[PDB]
Amino acid sequence: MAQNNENALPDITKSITLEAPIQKVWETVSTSEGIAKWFMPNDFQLKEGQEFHLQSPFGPSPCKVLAVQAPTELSFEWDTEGWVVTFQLEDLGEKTGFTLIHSGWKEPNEVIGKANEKSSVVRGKMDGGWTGIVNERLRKAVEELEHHHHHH
Repeated sequence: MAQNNENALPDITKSITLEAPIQKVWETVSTSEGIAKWFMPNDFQLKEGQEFHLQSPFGPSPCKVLAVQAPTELSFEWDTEGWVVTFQLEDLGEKTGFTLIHSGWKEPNEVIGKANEKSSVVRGKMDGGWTGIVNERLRKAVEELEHHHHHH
């Protein structure tokens, strides 16, 4: 717990190899449905810069894409706290290596702020959260879509 001080969600790297082709993972992390993860489907549009970020949205602001790279890299900013996530696609044979990158951008606070008031716990929760979420949720969205699966 000594490492956790001044977090607000810093750089978190995760990598998980999906049993799907690179094109299927790409649509899974570049379509409205896949990005929503079926957890509250938003009508997210893949734009190489949907909105630009300068100030911290005090007024209700949605998720905005920073830059979208052609079936290789994806970067978007979700202003709920300011979670900027970047996905990367590694070309493998028979499978695709998905690389998750999490970086929080807003005012560098020690805690995220409003979503949950704690830093160390939120960090630990994000570790376990992201690992489980990106693992099976991407894997399911690339192999199928949804039916009946309990996710945390």
